Amino acid sequence: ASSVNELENWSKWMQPIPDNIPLARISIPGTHDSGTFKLQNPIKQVAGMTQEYDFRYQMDHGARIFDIRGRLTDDNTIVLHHGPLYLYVTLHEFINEAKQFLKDNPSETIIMSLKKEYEDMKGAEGSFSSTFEKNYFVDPIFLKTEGNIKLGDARGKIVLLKRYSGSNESGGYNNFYWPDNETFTTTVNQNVNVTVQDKYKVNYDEKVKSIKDTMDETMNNSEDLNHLYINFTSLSSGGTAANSPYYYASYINPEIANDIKQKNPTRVGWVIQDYINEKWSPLLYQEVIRANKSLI
Amino acid sequence: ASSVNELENWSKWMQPIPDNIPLARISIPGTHDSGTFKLQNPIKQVAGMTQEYDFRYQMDHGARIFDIRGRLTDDNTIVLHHGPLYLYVTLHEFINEAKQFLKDNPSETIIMSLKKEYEDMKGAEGSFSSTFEKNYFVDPIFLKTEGNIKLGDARGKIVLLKRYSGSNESGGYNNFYWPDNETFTTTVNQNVNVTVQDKYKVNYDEKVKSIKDTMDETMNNSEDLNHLYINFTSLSSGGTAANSPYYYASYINPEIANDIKQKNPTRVGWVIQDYINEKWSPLLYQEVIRANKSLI
Repeated sequence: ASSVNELENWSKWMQPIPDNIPLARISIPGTHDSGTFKLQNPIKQVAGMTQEYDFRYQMDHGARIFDIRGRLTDDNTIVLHHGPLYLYVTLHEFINEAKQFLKDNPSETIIMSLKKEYEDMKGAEGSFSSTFEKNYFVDPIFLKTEGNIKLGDARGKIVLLKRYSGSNESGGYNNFYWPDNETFTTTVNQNVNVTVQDKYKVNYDEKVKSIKDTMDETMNNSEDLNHLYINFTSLSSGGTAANSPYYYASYINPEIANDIKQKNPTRVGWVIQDYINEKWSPLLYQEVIRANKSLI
Repeated sequence: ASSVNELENWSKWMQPIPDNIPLARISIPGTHDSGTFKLQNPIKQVAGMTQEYDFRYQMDHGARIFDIRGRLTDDNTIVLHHGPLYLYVTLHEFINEAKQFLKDNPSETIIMSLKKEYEDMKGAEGSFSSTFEKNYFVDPIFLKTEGNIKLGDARGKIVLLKRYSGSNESGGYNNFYWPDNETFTTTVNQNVNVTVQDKYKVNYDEKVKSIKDTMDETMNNSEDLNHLYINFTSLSSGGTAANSPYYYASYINPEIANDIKQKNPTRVGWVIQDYINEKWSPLLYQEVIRANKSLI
């Protein structure tokens, strides 16, 4: 477990990385609106979908960060949504997929971002936060320690990245200030600061520039292990009249993947993208994983 | 006009083809809903568009067939539409672009399919057909002869492919039976039979199969100079909610282009596609043009 060649095994690429390395330092691929794969097929006539394949496909391709959007039902469960629409995927469904993947590849960790996507259904016993933490988070698969989480402690576990308020249970990355459609910097834990580029609805040119600017900042601070960088390459300029996410991703994915490959960086951050598949070249998630050669 | 190498010049690829060859026999690339390029950029937030670039770009990339959809205005002019949507492009605009292209590349011909896209605006002097023929068609740039039109008579002219009824002037291809969302066969003139694959809203798998079936048939009737084959690779399956033409084209264009390249046929027909650009490999229109190597 000490060969850069091991990074080529997309199901176990975190294996060769030293356990003392903070997850924040690792360049990690992620999927934006991860659970939208069941309604993505154009025949479904549903807009806003961002993935063609399921969670296991995403994980087997190298993704370790998942952007989960949930809604509390009146049955005390959390289901996945995209705005007001139910995605026909549940939170338990995602967790089970992550569990199996971790069982098959115990060298890896799964980072789960959880955000309240839609108002709770009327008649729900508790709140979104209380229901999640009490019925889901309590599961031992979820790492309950915090700080600048190290890969060593995360292996075989799901590390929560809170994007919901009202948390009362310790574990993962605390919820932090997340302004809308901006590139911002704030604090996360006592020993972790973060910079996020999440301009999800700006024009194409400003988006590519923003992705590159944030990657530049990431590289210029490559060995600052206490600074977290999250870079969303996903874009949806417009409302719904135009299901533009795929169009933009078809250009952005290859462009950014190529930019990374050409710069041969030592760190690119946590790159969250739309449409993980094998259609474009180079493959963004693969180039992101390869940027970890410096850590081997 | 002696080397197949000349087919590589997208702006003058018809130059090396013998003048006696009927246009129907030539394998010709075309663009579906050609004039939707001004509203295609996602920033315009308009669904259903099919081309990213203007007419000259399309022509400079090898397209010689243009799918023009017009509507008669109260000012007695014909403007381009997509259903009830104004495309901000006029018929005169297209004609002038074709005129300049033909002036710069006199070896080529431009085939203009013209369809009445939306009911006339109340208050118009005459009808769509009468207005078109009186204010546009009378121009000498439009070839006025018929029959199984030969490339020789078409060079330097615009050849009309009527998709509207009521025509009262000679020239180009006569309007013919065009059923909705089907693969059909009929007659244009007493000198030309026609087979058209235009299943614009069928599942993806049936679409690809239909394209290939019609293409195989074309190959099997490669020497039938009296049979015209029009094959639309464009697909928009799904309500307006899911602006999927680009999604489908991103898969279909490369898939069909590869199919042609591997089969190296002697004829593939008039292949009308969505999104002519330089993004995919192989390039469909390019392979369609190269299928004329045996005619040289």
